[PDB]
Amino acid sequence: MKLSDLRPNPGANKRRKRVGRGPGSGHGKTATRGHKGQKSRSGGLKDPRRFEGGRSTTLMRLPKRGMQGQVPGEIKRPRYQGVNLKDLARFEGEVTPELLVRAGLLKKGYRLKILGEGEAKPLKVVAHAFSKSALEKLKAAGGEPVLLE
Amino acid sequence: PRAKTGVVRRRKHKKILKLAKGYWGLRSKSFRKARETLFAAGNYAYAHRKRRKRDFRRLWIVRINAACRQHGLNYSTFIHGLKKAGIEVDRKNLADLAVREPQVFAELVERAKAAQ
Amino acid sequence: VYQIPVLSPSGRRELAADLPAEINPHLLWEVVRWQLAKRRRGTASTKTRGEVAYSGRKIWPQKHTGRARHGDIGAPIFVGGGVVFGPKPRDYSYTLPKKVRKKGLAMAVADRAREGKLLLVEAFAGVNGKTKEFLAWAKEAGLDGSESVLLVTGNELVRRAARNLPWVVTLAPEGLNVYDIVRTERLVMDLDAWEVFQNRIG
Amino acid sequence: PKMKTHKGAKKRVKITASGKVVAMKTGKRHLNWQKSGKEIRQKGRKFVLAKPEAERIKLLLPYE
RNA sequence: GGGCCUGACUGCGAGGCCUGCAAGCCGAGCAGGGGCGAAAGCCGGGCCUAGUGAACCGGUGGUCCCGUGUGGAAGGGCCAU
RNA sequence: GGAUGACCCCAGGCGGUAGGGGAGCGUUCCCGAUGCCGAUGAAGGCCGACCCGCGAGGGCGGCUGGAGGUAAGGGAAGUGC
RNA sequence: GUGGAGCCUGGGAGUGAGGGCGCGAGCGAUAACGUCCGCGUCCGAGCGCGGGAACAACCGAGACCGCCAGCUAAGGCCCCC
RNA sequence: CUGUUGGGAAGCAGCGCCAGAGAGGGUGAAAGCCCCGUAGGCGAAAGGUGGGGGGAUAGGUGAGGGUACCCGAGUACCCCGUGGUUCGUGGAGCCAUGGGGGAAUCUGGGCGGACCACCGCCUAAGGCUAAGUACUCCGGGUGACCGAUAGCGCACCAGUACCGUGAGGGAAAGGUGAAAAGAACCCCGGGAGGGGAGUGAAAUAGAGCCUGAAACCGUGGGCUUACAAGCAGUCACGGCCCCGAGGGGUUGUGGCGUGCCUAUUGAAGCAUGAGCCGGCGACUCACGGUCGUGGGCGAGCUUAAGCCGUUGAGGCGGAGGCGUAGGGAAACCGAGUCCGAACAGGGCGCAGCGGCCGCAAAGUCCGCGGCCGUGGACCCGAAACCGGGC
RNA sequence: GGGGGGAACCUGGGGAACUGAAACAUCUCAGUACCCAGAGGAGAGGAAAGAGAAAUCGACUCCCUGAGUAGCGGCGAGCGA
Ligand SMILES: [Mg+2]
Ligand SMILES: [Mg+2]
Ligand SMILES: [Mg+2]
Ligand SMILES: [Mg+2]
Ligand SMILES: [Mg+2]
Ligand SMILES: [Mg+2]
Ligand SMILES: [Mg+2]
Ligand SMILES: [Mg+2]
Ligand SMILES: [Mg+2]
Ligand SMILES: [Mg+2]
Ligand SMILES: [Mg+2]
Ligand SMILES: [Mg+2]
Ligand SMILES: [Mg+2]
Ligand SMILES: [Mg+2]
Ligand SMILES: [Mg+2]
Ligand SMILES: [Mg+2]
Ligand SMILES: [Mg+2]
Ligand SMILES: [Mg+2]
Ligand SMILES: [Mg+2]
Ligand SMILES: [Mg+2]
Ligand SMILES: [Mg+2]
Ligand SMILES: [Mg+2]
Ligand SMILES: [Mg+2]
Ligand SMILES: [Mg+2]
Ligand SMILES: [Mg+2]
Ligand SMILES: [Mg+2]
Ligand SMILES: [Mg+2]
Ligand SMILES: [Mg+2]
Ligand SMILES: [Mg+2]
Ligand SMILES: [Mg+2]
Ligand SMILES: [Mg+2]
Ligand SMILES: [Mg+2]
Ligand SMILES: [Mg+2]
Ligand SMILES: [Mg+2]
Ligand SMILES: [Mg+2]
Ligand SMILES: [Mg+2]
Ligand SMILES: [Mg+2]
Ligand SMILES: [Mg+2]
Ligand SMILES: [Mg+2]
Ligand SMILES: [Mg+2]
Ligand SMILES: [Mg+2]
Ligand SMILES: [Mg+2]
Ligand SMILES: [Mg+2]
Ligand SMILES: [Mg+2]
Ligand SMILES: [Mg+2]
Ligand SMILES: [Mg+2]
Ligand SMILES: [Mg+2]
Ligand SMILES: [Mg+2]
Ligand SMILES: [Mg+2]
Ligand SMILES: [Mg+2]
Ligand SMILES: [Mg+2]
Ligand SMILES: [Mg+2]
Ligand SMILES: [Mg+2]
Ligand SMILES: [Mg+2]
Ligand SMILES: [Mg+2]
Ligand SMILES: [Mg+2]
Ligand SMILES: [Mg+2]
Ligand SMILES: [Mg+2]
Ligand SMILES: [Mg+2]
Ligand SMILES: [Mg+2]
Ligand SMILES: [Mg+2]
Ligand SMILES: [Mg+2]
Ligand SMILES: [Mg+2]
Ligand SMILES: [Mg+2]
Ligand SMILES: [Mg+2]
Ligand SMILES: [Mg+2]
Ligand SMILES: [Mg+2]
Ligand SMILES: [Mg+2]
Ligand SMILES: [Mg+2]
Ligand SMILES: [Mg+2]
Ligand SMILES: [Mg+2]
Ligand SMILES: [Mg+2]
Ligand SMILES: [Mg+2]
Ligand SMILES: [Mg+2]
Ligand SMILES: [Mg+2]
Ligand SMILES: [Mg+2]
Ligand SMILES: [Mg+2]
Ligand SMILES: [Mg+2]
Ligand SMILES: [Mg+2]
Ligand SMILES: [Mg+2]
Ligand SMILES: [Mg+2]
Ligand SMILES: [Mg+2]
Ligand SMILES: [Mg+2]
Ligand SMILES: [Mg+2]
Ligand SMILES: [Mg+2]
Ligand SMILES: [Mg+2]
Ligand SMILES: [Mg+2]
Ligand SMILES: [Mg+2]
Ligand SMILES: [Mg+2]
Ligand SMILES: [Mg+2]
Ligand SMILES: [Mg+2]
Ligand SMILES: [Mg+2]
Ligand SMILES: [Mg+2]
Ligand SMILES: [Mg+2]
Ligand SMILES: [Mg+2]
Ligand SMILES: [Mg+2]
Ligand SMILES: [Mg+2]
Ligand SMILES: [Mg+2]
Ligand SMILES: [Mg+2]
Ligand SMILES: [Mg+2]
Ligand SMILES: [Mg+2]
Ligand SMILES: [Mg+2]
Ligand SMILES: [Mg+2]
Ligand SMILES: [Mg+2]
Ligand SMILES: [Mg+2]
Ligand SMILES: [Mg+2]
Ligand SMILES: [Mg+2]
Ligand SMILES: [Mg+2]
Ligand SMILES: [Mg+2]
Ligand SMILES: [Mg+2]
Ligand SMILES: [Mg+2]
Ligand SMILES: [Mg+2]
Ligand SMILES: [Mg+2]
Ligand SMILES: [Mg+2]
Ligand SMILES: [Mg+2]
Ligand SMILES: [Mg+2]
Ligand SMILES: [Mg+2]
Ligand SMILES: [Mg+2]
Ligand SMILES: [Mg+2]
Ligand SMILES: [Mg+2]
Ligand SMILES: [Mg+2]
Ligand SMILES: [Mg+2]
Ligand SMILES: [Mg+2]
Ligand SMILES: [Mg+2]
Ligand SMILES: [Mg+2]
Ligand SMILES: [Mg+2]
Ligand SMILES: [Mg+2]
Ligand SMILES: [Mg+2]
Ligand SMILES: [Mg+2]
Ligand SMILES: [Mg+2]
Ligand SMILES: [Mg+2]
Ligand SMILES: [Mg+2]
Ligand SMILES: [Mg+2]
Ligand SMILES: [Mg+2]
Ligand SMILES: [Mg+2]
Ligand SMILES: [Mg+2]
Ligand SMILES: [Mg+2]
Ligand SMILES: [Mg+2]
Ligand SMILES: [Mg+2]
Ligand SMILES: [Mg+2]
Ligand SMILES: [Mg+2]
Ligand SMILES: [Mg+2]
Ligand SMILES: [Mg+2]
Ligand SMILES: [Mg+2]
Ligand SMILES: [Mg+2]
Ligand SMILES: [Mg+2]
Ligand SMILES: [Mg+2]
Ligand SMILES: [Mg+2]
Ligand SMILES: [Mg+2]
Ligand SMILES: [Mg+2]
Ligand SMILES: [Mg+2]
Ligand SMILES: [Mg+2]
Ligand SMILES: [Mg+2]
Ligand SMILES: [Mg+2]
Ligand SMILES: [Mg+2]
Ligand SMILES: [Mg+2]
Ligand SMILES: [Mg+2]
Ligand SMILES: [Mg+2]
Ligand SMILES: [Mg+2]
Ligand SMILES: [Mg+2]
Ligand SMILES: [Mg+2]
Ligand SMILES: [Mg+2]
Ligand SMILES: [Mg+2]
Ligand SMILES: [Mg+2]
Ligand SMILES: [Mg+2]
Ligand SMILES: [Mg+2]
Ligand SMILES: [Mg+2]
Ligand SMILES: [Mg+2]
Ligand SMILES: [Mg+2]
Ligand SMILES: [Mg+2]
Ligand SMILES: [Mg+2]
Ligand SMILES: [Mg+2]
Ligand SMILES: [Mg+2]
Ligand SMILES: [Mg+2]
Ligand SMILES: [Mg+2]
Ligand SMILES: [Mg+2]
Ligand SMILES: [Mg+2]
Ligand SMILES: [Mg+2]
Ligand SMILES: [Mg+2]
Ligand SMILES: [Mg+2]
Ligand SMILES: [Mg+2]
Ligand SMILES: [Mg+2]
Ligand SMILES: [Mg+2]
Ligand SMILES: [Mg+2]
Ligand SMILES: [Mg+2]
Ligand SMILES: [Mg+2]
Ligand SMILES: [Mg+2]
Ligand SMILES: [Mg+2]
Ligand SMILES: [Mg+2]
Ligand SMILES: [Mg+2]
Ligand SMILES: [Mg+2]
Ligand SMILES: [Mg+2]
Ligand SMILES: [Mg+2]
Ligand SMILES: [Mg+2]
Ligand SMILES: [Mg+2]
Ligand SMILES: [Mg+2]
Ligand SMILES: [Mg+2]
Ligand SMILES: [Mg+2]
Ligand SMILES: [Mg+2]
Ligand SMILES: [Mg+2]
Ligand SMILES: [Mg+2]
Ligand SMILES: [Mg+2]
Ligand SMILES: [Mg+2]
Ligand SMILES: [Mg+2]
Ligand SMILES: [Mg+2]
Ligand SMILES: [Mg+2]
Ligand SMILES: [Mg+2]
Ligand SMILES: [Mg+2]
Ligand SMILES: [Mg+2]
Ligand SMILES: [Mg+2]
Ligand SMILES: [Mg+2]
Ligand SMILES: [Mg+2]
Ligand SMILES: [Mg+2]
Ligand SMILES: [Mg+2]
Ligand SMILES: [Mg+2]
Ligand SMILES: [Mg+2]
Ligand SMILES: [Mg+2]
Ligand SMILES: [Mg+2]
Ligand SMILES: [Mg+2]
Ligand SMILES: [Mg+2]
Ligand SMILES: [Mg+2]
Ligand SMILES: [Mg+2]
Ligand SMILES: [Mg+2]
Ligand SMILES: [Mg+2]
Ligand SMILES: [Mg+2]
Ligand SMILES: [Mg+2]
Ligand SMILES: [Mg+2]
Ligand SMILES: [Mg+2]
Ligand SMILES: [Mg+2]
Ligand SMILES: [Mg+2]
Ligand SMILES: [Mg+2]
Ligand SMILES: [Mg+2]
Ligand SMILES: [Mg+2]
Ligand SMILES: [Mg+2]
Ligand SMILES: [Mg+2]
Ligand SMILES: [Mg+2]
Ligand SMILES: [Mg+2]
Ligand SMILES: [Mg+2]
Ligand SMILES: [Mg+2]
Ligand SMILES: [Mg+2]
Ligand SMILES: [Mg+2]
Ligand SMILES: [Mg+2]
Ligand SMILES: [Mg+2]
Ligand SMILES: [Mg+2]
Ligand SMILES: [Mg+2]
Ligand SMILES: [Mg+2]
Ligand SMILES: [Mg+2]
Ligand SMILES: [Mg+2]
Ligand SMILES: [Mg+2]
Ligand SMILES: [Mg+2]
Ligand SMILES: [Mg+2]
Ligand SMILES: [Mg+2]
Ligand SMILES: [Mg+2]
Ligand SMILES: [Mg+2]
Ligand SMILES: [Mg+2]
Ligand SMILES: [Mg+2]
Ligand SMILES: [Mg+2]
Ligand SMILES: [Mg+2]
Ligand SMILES: [Mg+2]
Ligand SMILES: [Mg+2]
Ligand SMILES: [Mg+2]
Ligand SMILES: [Mg+2]
Ligand SMILES: [Mg+2]
Ligand SMILES: [Mg+2]
Ligand SMILES: [Mg+2]
Ligand SMILES: [Mg+2]
Ligand SMILES: [Mg+2]
Ligand SMILES: [Mg+2]
Ligand SMILES: [Mg+2]
Ligand SMILES: [Mg+2]
Ligand SMILES: [Mg+2]
Ligand SMILES: [Mg+2]
Ligand SMILES: [Mg+2]
Ligand SMILES: [Mg+2]
Ligand SMILES: [Mg+2]
Ligand SMILES: [Mg+2]
Ligand SMILES: [Mg+2]
Ligand SMILES: [Mg+2]
Ligand SMILES: [Mg+2]
Ligand SMILES: [Mg+2]
Ligand SMILES: [Mg+2]
Ligand SMILES: [Mg+2]
Ligand SMILES: [Mg+2]
Ligand SMILES: [Mg+2]
Ligand SMILES: [Mg+2]
Ligand SMILES: [Mg+2]
């Protein structure tokens, strides 16, 4: 195979749309913008995601809800990410938070809490928390729940 | 990289100007006036092909008529008669006959008078 | 999988290794495109109407002169003004996925193998830096130079010998790359090189 | 520059698991003495936004 | 017209009217604890269609949800107005 | 029909502003290229009633010109008045 | 009833100055090339074609290209024609 | 090196040769080996530098017990007025400080977001301190950077000419030929200019010089036009002229026929723009986002800065980001959760294809495309506002 | 010893408006433009009366990430560790 035989697949590199380039292009004169108005101008309209022509916006007529919090901001507390038993089936022997960090199941600086979707496998799993059903299933399946603080 | 106009535009104007050869004043000399003249010439052309088919038929008709009234009837009666007879020689050909072959045309006249 | 010729004084033996058999023409393109694009310099520049030398004065009044209204002569509409949306410096580089590069490297070699064009050599006889020495050795291995060769070895003196040739491109094995593979009609690798090519693909 | 979350949206609204947009119902912030218990009770629930106005709001929360 | 009463309910709501949105409207039925009735049943204000104001900011009663090292507190959230 | 753009047969649709979509032409630049066209004449300029293409265009030939030009296939834009 | 029909999910719009005509009303004076609605139509975008002397919207009719062929539509058939 | 063509070899032919050098520029055309270079190497008496190597010098160095001498003052601290911080008076701390009041020296004092206690952290009111970072007047290297309307305002004697009282504004203008061989001399002319001669491969390469387009002006030739009514054309026919059952040019007669663009309900319109020609001139890029698409991997996907290598060679780097679980204001629980007394009722959530292999796919990464957000964001155009100067 | 100059870069002392909020005044533009003073091949900063929950870290500067997060906000436009 040689250099001249290198090709993108059909569809992989598509040509751009060029407006304002003659009658026959189908994009001439107004450059697909229509006639006059704010939208046709360089600069265009206000952020259509929010603005509605001056009347109170949809978003701003809805009521706020709940704690937003105050300066000095967030209150540092321990955080829990759950991982299911089904996610644990791939391992053997012992599973601990750091292992499930490596396997890319649990995110760093998060505390492990085992949840109950899936089956239980007779492992010695070490966490900071278990759900009621995960506790039963895992105790029932010959595994060994181990609690950290 | 920069792509100046360079050679391309001149070649587009020339294409047009050549097409405009023969037109009066700036119409063969200025690129802009040629293009205006050529839009007209193009719609005139298209239309006149259509119109030419009519124009000739109207001449064929006038001609058939003169050679019909030499035998005592009009085009309208003539065309009726040929129609009843089942003679399907077109007006283009009837006309050549009416001038080039007047005996043969007189015969056609005969049949049309018979057919009604 | 693939059967690769190996040159020795003990003869033309054969070597066995597993390079992918079905080769992806789009994937090799995506590697080369990337290789060649990140090498770009991005040093084309132009000046906007604010970067141009003239002043901001309104050349003549808005109304009543009988001329077109203009502001300053930095406007792109003036000959001598700034250019609209011209290039500024640009970085054409981007991070092609590592696994993609790896497959591309595998397939590139595999392609030349399927072609019967891949050749592994044990050593390089008497070539000790002089080009005419390489040419000797070349002949002994079938390299007249009717076919362009990518020579991959860690032996500097071999590279320095073979380098000035029109039909030879030279690489240390850590420099193996698919644009260089595709460019050339024949692949010639020291065993030492083939080992490190092996490490990079597994 | 990377876009900024519209905070007044973040404080009013939520993107559910499938990408619906949910808000508290309007109309019992006050003036409630003459409203029925049915008015009040129903207005305590969340509702789901019409497709068009909901699709606008999700765009203002591009990091949720 | 009279008697007894407070359903001018609490927790919900199948399903629809209307409708660009947001609103507006009608609602059987299950549960809590009641009213009238022997009962069948009716009752989530008024024969009906007007009597009204989204959000922001704050007041007030409750709740005991958060509380910036910790125990409280300050201040906020939630239900009600 | 053949079997998947090989071409053939049959049938229907094909006015069009805003605008949506599809397919192409050309200009500058990069890979192809230590190659290839080029003083037996590069580019550009002036002709042509000739050839190919629906068209944008692409050839070919004569004159001018006197040193550059650049393919198949791909890449990128200061790309068409 | 297989149609450039219909429904569902998404990407891209433009438009948010209409106008004539027919019919049904309000306004005006059983005035306006007047004004405001309803149903329809054409022009808009069919200022391409035939008829109406000439003429966007009245009548005829929806222009893919070519033909020195044929039948009709409105309207015409004394001469212009 | 020889031959051949050519004004000229570097082209073509023949036979060689170098290469750690076949990057590139030149030479009468297109040269590895003719020149300048390139690979690889060598070089400073003098001045500058010297962060590296060496050496000196300043400076640096104990443990208990006692004592309670010292440990940065209009300072800490409190109150008033402000600024800084993400913090706009907010529960408003912290750092700084214009005013007022005004300490202590370790059993002292500041901080951990009002405050208090407990528990920790830290040592205010003196000074200095490389490197890692920023910039580009200057020198060099490299371009999918420009090529004389471009590129800096200036390729040229440009911040010039010119304009302005001044601050300040601010141009135009490159090309003979390989070599001046830049045309002796004669002829017409006052000169300019030309005609010969001459040079040159070429002189419509003659210096008002490469190419030499178009508007525009002229000479010559064919056809045509003075009873004709016109968006200038077109269709038909005939005459004349040219090139050789056909074409080209011209136009007498006949038919038909309301410029282009813009803006509009509607323009030939007596509505806008345009004297004509040439060149310049308007939908882009970065980072996010959202759909679609081409591929890599897949309960996983992917690196950023940096480090190493190359000198158009790629690799490393897992910090972090997205995804794998949701519900709730939150505590919290979790295939559920929220509301509720509820095991009620609801809201928002939860569950591939074929014979272990393949195939597909969540998701994610990169390329490409449409559109959105932030930037001046399709180009041109205000009247104005503010700062510093004149 | 000082004075004065230097394209940008740096610190410090002063410090706008158009514009954005589809009006505008808090807010934005922005401590930007600009003025001034001083530095220097750099400048600033720098050896904890620090961070802030780690029972932890350990001068400062600079890049990546944290993160458009925490928060700030006529809780508007936006601002933003
Ligand atoms: Mg592209
Ligand atoms: Mg397209
Ligand atoms: Mg444009
Ligand atoms: Mg076009
Ligand atoms: Mg289109
Ligand atoms: Mg269109
Ligand atoms: Mg426009
Ligand atoms: Mg648009
Ligand atoms: Mg427009
Ligand atoms: Mg419009
Ligand atoms: Mg317009
Ligand atoms: Mg309009
Ligand atoms: Mg519009
Ligand atoms: Mg307008
Ligand atoms: Mg505009
Ligand atoms: Mg603008
Ligand atoms: Mg605007
Ligand atoms: Mg209003
Ligand atoms: Mg939050
Ligand atoms: Mg803080
Ligand atoms: Mg066990
Ligand atoms: Mg040009
Ligand atoms: Mg141009
Ligand atoms: Mg041109
Ligand atoms: Mg053109
Ligand atoms: Mg041309
Ligand atoms: Mg052309
Ligand atoms: Mg003519
Ligand atoms: Mg003329
Ligand atoms: Mg003329
Ligand atoms: Mg002319
Ligand atoms: Mg026709
Ligand atoms: Mg016609
Ligand atoms: Mg007809
Ligand atoms: Mg008669
Ligand atoms: Mg008949
Ligand atoms: Mg007939
Ligand atoms: Mg580039
Ligand atoms: Mg670039
Ligand atoms: Mg520039
Ligand atoms: Mg520029
Ligand atoms: Mg300026
Ligand atoms: Mg300037
Ligand atoms: Mg200037
Ligand atoms: Mg200036
Ligand atoms: Mg200015
Ligand atoms: Mg000004
Ligand atoms: Mg000025
Ligand atoms: Mg005026
Ligand atoms: Mg004028
Ligand atoms: Mg003028
Ligand atoms: Mg003017
Ligand atoms: Mg002006
Ligand atoms: Mg201007
Ligand atoms: Mg101006
Ligand atoms: Mg200017
Ligand atoms: Mg300007
Ligand atoms: Mg310029
Ligand atoms: Mg200039
Ligand atoms: Mg310039
Ligand atoms: Mg420009
Ligand atoms: Mg621009
Ligand atoms: Mg501009
Ligand atoms: Mg740009
Ligand atoms: Mg850059
Ligand atoms: Mg890009
Ligand atoms: Mg990059
Ligand atoms: Mg090669
Ligand atoms: Mg080579
Ligand atoms: Mg409410
Ligand atoms: Mg309210
Ligand atoms: Mg409330
Ligand atoms: Mg309240
Ligand atoms: Mg009531
Ligand atoms: Mg009630
Ligand atoms: Mg009530
Ligand atoms: Mg309630
Ligand atoms: Mg995030
Ligand atoms: Mg998430
Ligand atoms: Mg009782
Ligand atoms: Mg419902
Ligand atoms: Mg609704
Ligand atoms: Mg209502
Ligand atoms: Mg009861
Ligand atoms: Mg009872
Ligand atoms: Mg009930
Ligand atoms: Mg009543
Ligand atoms: Mg009532
Ligand atoms: Mg109400
Ligand atoms: Mg408000
Ligand atoms: Mg408001
Ligand atoms: Mg409140
Ligand atoms: Mg608590
Ligand atoms: Mg506390
Ligand atoms: Mg206590
Ligand atoms: Mg507590
Ligand atoms: Mg208490
Ligand atoms: Mg409270
Ligand atoms: Mg409280
Ligand atoms: Mg309430
Ligand atoms: Mg057909
Ligand atoms: Mg079709
Ligand atoms: Mg069409
Ligand atoms: Mg299509
Ligand atoms: Mg072009
Ligand atoms: Mg193209
Ligand atoms: Mg160029
Ligand atoms: Mg280039
Ligand atoms: Mg090349
Ligand atoms: Mg070349
Ligand atoms: Mg040749
Ligand atoms: Mg020659
Ligand atoms: Mg020639
Ligand atoms: Mg070319
Ligand atoms: Mg070129
Ligand atoms: Mg051509
Ligand atoms: Mg030529
Ligand atoms: Mg050359
Ligand atoms: Mg090319
Ligand atoms: Mg090509
Ligand atoms: Mg390629
Ligand atoms: Mg341009
Ligand atoms: Mg249709
Ligand atoms: Mg349709
Ligand atoms: Mg269908
Ligand atoms: Mg689009
Ligand atoms: Mg569009
Ligand atoms: Mg719109
Ligand atoms: Mg519109
Ligand atoms: Mg109107
Ligand atoms: Mg309207
Ligand atoms: Mg209307
Ligand atoms: Mg209508
Ligand atoms: Mg009319
Ligand atoms: Mg009638
Ligand atoms: Mg009527
Ligand atoms: Mg009415
Ligand atoms: Mg009357
Ligand atoms: Mg009207
Ligand atoms: Mg009327
Ligand atoms: Mg009327
Ligand atoms: Mg109508
Ligand atoms: Mg219109
Ligand atoms: Mg019509
Ligand atoms: Mg229509
Ligand atoms: Mg007529
Ligand atoms: Mg008509
Ligand atoms: Mg008519
Ligand atoms: Mg019509
Ligand atoms: Mg049709
Ligand atoms: Mg034919
Ligand atoms: Mg008939
Ligand atoms: Mg009739
Ligand atoms: Mg008549
Ligand atoms: Mg007649
Ligand atoms: Mg010779
Ligand atoms: Mg020779
Ligand atoms: Mg040779
Ligand atoms: Mg080299
Ligand atoms: Mg070279
Ligand atoms: Mg060279
Ligand atoms: Mg020469
Ligand atoms: Mg050559
Ligand atoms: Mg060459
Ligand atoms: Mg050379
Ligand atoms: Mg060297
Ligand atoms: Mg050297
Ligand atoms: Mg001691
Ligand atoms: Mg003491
Ligand atoms: Mg101290
Ligand atoms: Mg002191
Ligand atoms: Mg304090
Ligand atoms: Mg204070
Ligand atoms: Mg402040
Ligand atoms: Mg607050
Ligand atoms: Mg504060
Ligand atoms: Mg404190
Ligand atoms: Mg203080
Ligand atoms: Mg003070
Ligand atoms: Mg004390
Ligand atoms: Mg103490
Ligand atoms: Mg303090
Ligand atoms: Mg602290
Ligand atoms: Mg605290
Ligand atoms: Mg501390
Ligand atoms: Mg200091
Ligand atoms: Mg150091
Ligand atoms: Mg320093
Ligand atoms: Mg430094
Ligand atoms: Mg430089
Ligand atoms: Mg060039
Ligand atoms: Mg020039
Ligand atoms: Mg210039
Ligand atoms: Mg030029
Ligand atoms: Mg210069
Ligand atoms: Mg000068
Ligand atoms: Mg003056
Ligand atoms: Mg002066
Ligand atoms: Mg000035
Ligand atoms: Mg100028
Ligand atoms: Mg100049
Ligand atoms: Mg020359
Ligand atoms: Mg010269
Ligand atoms: Mg003389
Ligand atoms: Mg004389
Ligand atoms: Mg003379
Ligand atoms: Mg003379
Ligand atoms: Mg002479
Ligand atoms: Mg001679
Ligand atoms: Mg010659
Ligand atoms: Mg010539
Ligand atoms: Mg010449
Ligand atoms: Mg000249
Ligand atoms: Mg030359
Ligand atoms: Mg010349
Ligand atoms: Mg000339
Ligand atoms: Mg000329
Ligand atoms: Mg003449
Ligand atoms: Mg007469
Ligand atoms: Mg006459
Ligand atoms: Mg007339
Ligand atoms: Mg005729
Ligand atoms: Mg003729
Ligand atoms: Mg002829
Ligand atoms: Mg005529
Ligand atoms: Mg007409
Ligand atoms: Mg007319
Ligand atoms: Mg008309
Ligand atoms: Mg036009
Ligand atoms: Mg136009
Ligand atoms: Mg116009
Ligand atoms: Mg207008
Ligand atoms: Mg108008
Ligand atoms: Mg009007
Ligand atoms: Mg007119
Ligand atoms: Mg006129
Ligand atoms: Mg006017
Ligand atoms: Mg006009
Ligand atoms: Mg106007
Ligand atoms: Mg003028
Ligand atoms: Mg003219
Ligand atoms: Mg022009
Ligand atoms: Mg775009
Ligand atoms: Mg993608
Ligand atoms: Mg991959
Ligand atoms: Mg993120
Ligand atoms: Mg549930
Ligand atoms: Mg459900
Ligand atoms: Mg796959
Ligand atoms: Mg994928
Ligand atoms: Mg995209
Ligand atoms: Mg588009
Ligand atoms: Mg979009
Ligand atoms: Mg901007
Ligand atoms: Mg822009
Ligand atoms: Mg844009
Ligand atoms: Mg302006
Ligand atoms: Mg003024
Ligand atoms: Mg004012
Ligand atoms: Mg003023
Ligand atoms: Mg001033
Ligand atoms: Mg002043
Ligand atoms: Mg000084
Ligand atoms: Mg100084
Ligand atoms: Mg400052
Ligand atoms: Mg000072
Ligand atoms: Mg200040
Ligand atoms: Mg001021
Ligand atoms: Mg302001
Ligand atoms: Mg602005
Ligand atoms: Mg804005
Ligand atoms: Mg404003
Ligand atoms: Mg505004
Ligand atoms: Mg105003
Ligand atoms: Mg303002
Ligand atoms: Mg702004
Ligand atoms: Mg500020
Ligand atoms: Mg400052
Ligand atoms: Mg500045
Ligand atoms: Mg100084
Ligand atoms: Mg430095
Ligand atoms: Mg310092
Ligand atoms: Mg210290
Ligand atoms: Mg994060
Ligand atoms: Mg808010
Ligand atoms: Mg700020």
